[PDB]
Amino acid sequence: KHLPEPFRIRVIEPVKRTTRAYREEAIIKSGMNPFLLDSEDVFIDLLTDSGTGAVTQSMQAAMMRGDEAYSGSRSYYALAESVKNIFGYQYTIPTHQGRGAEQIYIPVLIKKREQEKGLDRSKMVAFSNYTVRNVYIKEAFDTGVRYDFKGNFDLEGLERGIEEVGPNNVPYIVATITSNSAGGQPVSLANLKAMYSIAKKYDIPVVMDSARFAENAYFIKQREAEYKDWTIEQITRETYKYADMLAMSAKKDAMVPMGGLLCMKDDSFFDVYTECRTLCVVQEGLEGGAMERLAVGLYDGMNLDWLAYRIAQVQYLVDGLEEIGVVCQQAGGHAAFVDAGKLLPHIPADQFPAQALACELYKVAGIRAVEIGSCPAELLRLTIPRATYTQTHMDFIIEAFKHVKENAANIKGLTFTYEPKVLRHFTAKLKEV
Amino acid sequence: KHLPEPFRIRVIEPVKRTTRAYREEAIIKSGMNPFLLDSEDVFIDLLTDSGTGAVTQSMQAAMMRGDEAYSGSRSYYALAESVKNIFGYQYTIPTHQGRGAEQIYIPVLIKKREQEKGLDRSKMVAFSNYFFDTTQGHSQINGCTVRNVYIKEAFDTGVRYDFKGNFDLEGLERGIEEVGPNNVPYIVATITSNSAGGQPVSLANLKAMYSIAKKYDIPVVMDSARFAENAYFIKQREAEYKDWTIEQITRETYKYADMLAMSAKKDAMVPMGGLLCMKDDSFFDVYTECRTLCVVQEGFPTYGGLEGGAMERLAVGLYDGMNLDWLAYRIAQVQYLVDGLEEIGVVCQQAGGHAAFVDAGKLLPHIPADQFPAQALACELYKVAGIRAVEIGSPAELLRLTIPRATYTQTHMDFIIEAFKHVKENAANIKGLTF
Amino acid sequence: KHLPEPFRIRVIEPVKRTTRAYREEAIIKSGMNPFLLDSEDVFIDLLTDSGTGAVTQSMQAAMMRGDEAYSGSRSYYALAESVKNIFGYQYTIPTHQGRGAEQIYIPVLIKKREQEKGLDRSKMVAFSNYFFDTTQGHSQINGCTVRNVYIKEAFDTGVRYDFKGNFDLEGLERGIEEVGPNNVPYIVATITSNSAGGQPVSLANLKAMYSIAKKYDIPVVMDSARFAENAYFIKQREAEYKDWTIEQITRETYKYADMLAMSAKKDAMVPMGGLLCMKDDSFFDVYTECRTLCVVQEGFPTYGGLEGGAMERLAVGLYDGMNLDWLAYRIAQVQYLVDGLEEIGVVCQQAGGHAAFVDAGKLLPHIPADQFPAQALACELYKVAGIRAVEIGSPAELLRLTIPRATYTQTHMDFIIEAFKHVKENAANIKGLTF
Amino acid sequence: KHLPEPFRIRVIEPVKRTTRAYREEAIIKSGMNPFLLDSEDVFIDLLTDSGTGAVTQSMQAAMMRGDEAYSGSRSYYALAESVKNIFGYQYTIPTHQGRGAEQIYIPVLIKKREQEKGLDRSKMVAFSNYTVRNVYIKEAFDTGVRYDFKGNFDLEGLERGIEEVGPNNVPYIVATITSNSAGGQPVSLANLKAMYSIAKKYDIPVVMDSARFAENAYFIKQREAEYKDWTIEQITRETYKYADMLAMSAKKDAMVPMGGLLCMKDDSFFDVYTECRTLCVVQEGLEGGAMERLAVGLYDGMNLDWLAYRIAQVQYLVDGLEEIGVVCQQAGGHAAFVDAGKLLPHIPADQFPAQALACELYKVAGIRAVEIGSCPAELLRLTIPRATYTQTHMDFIIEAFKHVKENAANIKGLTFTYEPKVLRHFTAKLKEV
Repeated sequence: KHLPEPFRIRVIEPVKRTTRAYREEAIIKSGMNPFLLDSEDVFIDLLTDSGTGAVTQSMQAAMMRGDEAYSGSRSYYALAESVKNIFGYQYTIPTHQGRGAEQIYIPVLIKKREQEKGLDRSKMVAFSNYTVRNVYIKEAFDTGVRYDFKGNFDLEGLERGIEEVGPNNVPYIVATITSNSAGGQPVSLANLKAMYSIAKKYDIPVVMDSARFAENAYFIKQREAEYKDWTIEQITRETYKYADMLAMSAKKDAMVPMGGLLCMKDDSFFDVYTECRTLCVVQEGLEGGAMERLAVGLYDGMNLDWLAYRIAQVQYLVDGLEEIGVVCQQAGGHAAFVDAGKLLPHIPADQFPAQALACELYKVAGIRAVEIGSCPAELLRLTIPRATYTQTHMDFIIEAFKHVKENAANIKGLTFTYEPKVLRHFTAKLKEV
Repeated sequence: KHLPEPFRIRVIEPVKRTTRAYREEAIIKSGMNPFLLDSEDVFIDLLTDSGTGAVTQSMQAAMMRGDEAYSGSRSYYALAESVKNIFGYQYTIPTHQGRGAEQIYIPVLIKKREQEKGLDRSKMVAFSNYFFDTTQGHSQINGCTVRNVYIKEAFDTGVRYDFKGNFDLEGLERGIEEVGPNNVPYIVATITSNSAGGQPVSLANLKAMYSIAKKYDIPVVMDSARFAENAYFIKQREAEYKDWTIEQITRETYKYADMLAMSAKKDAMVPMGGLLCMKDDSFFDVYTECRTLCVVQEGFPTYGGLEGGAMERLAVGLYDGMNLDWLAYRIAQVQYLVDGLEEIGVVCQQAGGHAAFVDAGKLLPHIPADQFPAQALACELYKVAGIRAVEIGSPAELLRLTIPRATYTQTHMDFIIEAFKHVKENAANIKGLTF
Repeated sequence: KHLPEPFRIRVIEPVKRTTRAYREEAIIKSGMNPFLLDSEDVFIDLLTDSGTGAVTQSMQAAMMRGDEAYSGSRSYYALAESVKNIFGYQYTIPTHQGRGAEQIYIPVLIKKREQEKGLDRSKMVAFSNYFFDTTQGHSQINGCTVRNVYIKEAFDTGVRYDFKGNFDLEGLERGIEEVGPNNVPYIVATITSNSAGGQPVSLANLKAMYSIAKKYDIPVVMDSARFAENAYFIKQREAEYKDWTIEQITRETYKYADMLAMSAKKDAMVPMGGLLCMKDDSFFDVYTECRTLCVVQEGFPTYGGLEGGAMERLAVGLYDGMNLDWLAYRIAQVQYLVDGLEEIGVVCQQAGGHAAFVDAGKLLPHIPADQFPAQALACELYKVAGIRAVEIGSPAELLRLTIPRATYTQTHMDFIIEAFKHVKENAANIKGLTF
Repeated sequence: KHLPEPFRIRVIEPVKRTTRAYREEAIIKSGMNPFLLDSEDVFIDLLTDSGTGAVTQSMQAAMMRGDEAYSGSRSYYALAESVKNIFGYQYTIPTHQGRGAEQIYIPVLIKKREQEKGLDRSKMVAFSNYTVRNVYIKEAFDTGVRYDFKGNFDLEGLERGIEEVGPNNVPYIVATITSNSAGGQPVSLANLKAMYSIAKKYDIPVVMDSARFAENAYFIKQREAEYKDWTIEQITRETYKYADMLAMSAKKDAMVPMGGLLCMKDDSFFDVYTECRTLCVVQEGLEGGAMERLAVGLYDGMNLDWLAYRIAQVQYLVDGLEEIGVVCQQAGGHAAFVDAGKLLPHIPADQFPAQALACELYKVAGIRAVEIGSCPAELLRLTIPRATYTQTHMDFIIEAFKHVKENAANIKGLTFTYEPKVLRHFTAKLKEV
């Protein structure tokens, strides 16, 4: 069941209404790739939830108070300072997105090692619950074994892959939270701890990748026995003792439209922080009010009632769709991968099911989701933008997904009428087979 | 069936949780009276729909372009500018809210007649298909009393009549000679009408009344707080206009008054502001005098006590507030709540545009009007759910669920029906009160 | 010497240029009266300092955290919350602006005495070291007249006396028996005083008067629109307090009244809002009745017609408005304008906190009060410079340059002195008027 | 003379006041590199004017209307659409700063040529009024020959350097506006035209680099005979016919705190635009309200009265300082390079004059500017943040610069107490000699 929203709506952005008549000129002119579709034509946009969700009034006021100093920025203090209280790292380097924080730490952490341990470039390899090589447990992808912390570190797997390497050629460990395998599964503190030690020994750096830190917190609280009674920050603080440094995209749990963070725990890492400052000068990051905001989203992203709500309703949508037996090739907190061949068995791989599915939803409700499938299987993917849509929204979606599945029969398929050299799915244009 | 929100949500105000215990401490504290309950103790505050719901991005950006000149503010123009298009009136005085309009225009209109028609101070009576607290309080409190001329068919929770709050044209007709037209200083027309639980008025009905008014020639002040919900009802219900747009209907609608006085806190969806406007030169005279008064009361008529940004905003509210889809959603929802409530068997007045009314005593009947059956329901509701409702009373004193725009979802809706359920099945262990 | 602005500028409202020609069309149009000049025709609008100057980032962010509950809004608390700290009063009614406070509190205070002291309706008189338009208009317009008890030394543009707008303690003393203390319903204390051209009042002077008031025991309402500029003057001038902070002085200051009524449009630097407050339980009685009235006039005392965001903002205005540096700059500047004006030889009243006054007739003397020498200066100023000034008059009717906070720079300052120069040397080819 | 501001101030950010007492703990703890100084301690920050100036109320409202679509973003339309009306290019690709737009076009334009003309990588070279090689006229750096359009293209110089190369190894021409040599000098339309033709022939791409497009407009209007009577957009439109594509940092003339732009004129370049979309997917860019804003700053940046004002007062500051004979090693619209050895003759190169100068200003007024000098000469540099400070501000500065020049005698010098491996000036800490 869907929980009632633990807030009041104060500011809304209008969406017009669409006769299926109209919704077709549209998808036609889109040339059947909904990406290439005007929003403002999309009724319910499901294309992604990365900073496309709502904000709190404090977040808004925050944006009014930017001090746009280009140094010693009192705003920057605030941002880095809420980082110290929330995560207790003292080394905040605002980036402007997630992708930011990586483009900076990869090349440094590599070099730190290539030097004081003498790593070998062409035979180097990084590890991760989710080149990296992903060391996740066996339950991981077993939709239909209820394991509570599904994206944990395979401690042993990792152990092995380290010397299988061995220590001098692993620059770091990323520990994504929540883990990003299988539409987003939690990682336990006990596991987090565990894994961290497996690094202390071979002395490797541990980079906590936390776009969904708040959610992961909640799962630990909902589920790890011995925490059931810690608050979200309490959890989160403790959590962060098991990494040296954190790299996040604020556009998720932090609740802001723009923003990235790359930060460091203590001066045992000031050494590194020093070199990212050096690197960051040539590239990447942010408006002063941006910082004031993110400084707040950080605390706002963690309110319990909210996360409970947020996760509630992602859940609710999925329960909603199994109830009408729509196949999901995985379901979690990040996304929802409906399976399209199953929902649409009589349309081949080179006729494209996902696009086709995508367009129908579109015609029928005006939902915009996304062929993520091409070759393993053909998936069409859902995500939900925080504090943006309702249960009625969810209902409309679900229901729309019925009508699809009933006309599953005379819904057609697609064959290229233009396709660019790389990344076909972003601007290709299709027709049926 | 709840309609899905015709909009994405953009900015929310998060709200604290609660302990049943605490809540009790709270209501006990409130004078046993949810009304004086504090904002952060309530979880769904249905106290009133007046300036409490959401605004549009455009609305809010608008609030950053205030021109704050004390006199002849660009913003004042922008607002008059839109009053002309939306309603077609040419004389636009901004007041800070409806009470403003009203403390200004009654006494103005009361002197118009005391002279050119020699009206009798102590024998005077003003008419309306209803009057708000403010309207009659400010008319009782000025010397002149009102009498309502609603239809027989009015609050009858049995028959479902499409325009449930029209003017009784005849009961009005009568009332006019019955008091000597020299002495009706003005007729107020409320749209939608407040005390029907929010019931429509017909264009046709409007026409007809306007005729009687041009007849003894009496000012007609459209009271306009929910002008948009009214217009919608027409579009869905009055035969001729099924095909027009909302402004379109609005516009027609607004031919039948020499002036409008209005609270922008409801339909126009500003947190603050009201309008006092006149239609054409046949009234510039009045405008002139109103303008005079306004200084003294709200301040200079370039602001009538609005800041620049507020004018800017209302100037866009007035638009946004008419958007079709939106009111279809807004109304739907009030509606979906009422249906939700019939099915658990709670007798409530017809779906108006904005609130929902509840037969107090029936849901709990073994309570007599000595101990009050309206209030304890409030208290209870809150006690149990963290809902705040209140009882402004209307035969039978009863319970009102006014409903802030764009603020709560189907789910909040469902959570309220719910509490009425929990409440039903404890009517047995449930008491009465004297505050 | 202009002090440099103690702040970076963050958000500006760009302003249209002008053709001398057009400007003339414009003033001719205005009724020959700059006042009704339109906002975008003016280039430096000195019409009044009331809600027209700048706000702080904090102020403005604040406006995004409104809680908009009709009753018991978190924001209402935040605001009362800061009234307590800043002034130490415990009874905080928000009105939408000073007129509000005043339409509420006069009549309230007028019944206090009509009963417990049996005051005589028709024989009643209220006292003050001055009264604004609104204050006396709302007291003339309520039955009770005022008399001002300013000092001999008051408007004398010759002597420079540090606290130029004190109470004549004795001229007051006298006036009280002279009218029978049963009949003074209240004394209003203005700080700074408006009609001195903005002149300070002394803490000492305040004390002394408060004594006389506790004596015949009469309510003292501090009228508080420029309470901060007042406090500063003291800090720079009253001997004992040279060392304290502004709140510090404020606080002391505010012991000597049983209540304050206030317009936040000036010193507290909100675009909109006013306060009506009482100090301690010795008055909760009053508060109680004021609260009653407010409904009828501004609306429910959790907002007194303010939106949530406005409460939030003023709640931070009240602070920001006392910042030292700021008022040092604010005042400096008014000052630097006056000096600028003496040196081209224009006789103007002492530097008050906020405006600048001008001997009308002197700068142009071969104009007699038949043709008006105040107005044509206005017109001219504007005609020539795109300045708008106005003449609210004060012996001799004269010209006022009130000056919006944080809005115009030294340069704008210089550009105004300038026009007075251009204007001087054309007094020869310059005329008089009858509108 | 300083012109009065053609606006009203509405929103101010507070700055506290500082006893020189206090201003010293400060610069000390800064370790004598003012960069490392808390703003909020700086009275008048002169560190830079890149998006650290003010905005219009329309700019502010604009930021309230972001539609934060992750595609077909109605906001994006607005931004790209004001770009079409202002510059008439149809290919807007918002970046998130100036530096953005380059990191994208360099590598593409190189490749466009390396292929359809067959450029040679190690012997390739780009040209510019200001590797590139700068082809500016002889007057350029002659402080004290009043030439009105000082940063123009040396047509002949360029001519030569092209074949001296020849055409196949010049990927493009950048044409910075205003040109960035010698603290910012204009470029004439006639010159712009001229130069463009010198590319049409060898068919080279012309990339208009326009962080200060509005100012440059004004100079042309103030100065090119035959335009004296065109408006700023009129000028600007015409201007842009002489490039194929434009790369700007909105943080200057566009008047926003965040933002970049990379855009293209017509489909003769759609070809290229296509590949930058490809490249841009892996990296770089912006909040929806950001776009709404910049869409407005674009028009706002151009109001005449304003630019006149803005340039006025930059001028005024300089006239102000020659009047007290402070030596500027160059003066223009971008910055102001005071000469420090001249102002401070009795302090050597390895004792550092600029830092020393920087600190004194600081102690005396609380001005923060910047040693740009190390070896040619030792400069300390000023810039002014738009619509932020006043004339009184300027006066305070100027005057402060007197007191400096009178105690020119017992003002000391500096010698390293820590210096990092690269970019010493950003975090080094100094002491006197």
